[PDB]
Amino acid sequence: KERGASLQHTAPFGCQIATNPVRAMNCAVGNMPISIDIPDAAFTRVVDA
Amino acid sequence: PSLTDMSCEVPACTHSSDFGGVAIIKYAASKKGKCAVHSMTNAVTIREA
Repeated sequence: KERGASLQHTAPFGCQIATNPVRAMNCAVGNMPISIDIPDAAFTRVVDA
Repeated sequence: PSLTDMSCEVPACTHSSDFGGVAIIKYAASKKGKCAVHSMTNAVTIREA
């Protein structure tokens, strides 16, 4: 009766909270580095453009 | 054949030691035929004769 608000309602950064498993989703905090290894076949030669 | 009004541009160049550069040369030919191609410097080797 006295639980109060759940984390999906109180969490910072707009976090969505779910269980089974316990998850914090889509928290808009920080940066995410991405490294992509692109095969030579994916590129078009300058002279062919 | 005699060529006039020639101009040269190089869309890309890499000194890869494997013909990594490509030159595009615009020309106005007096008539249809074949022309020899030669580099005037030892610094640059051209694959097409």
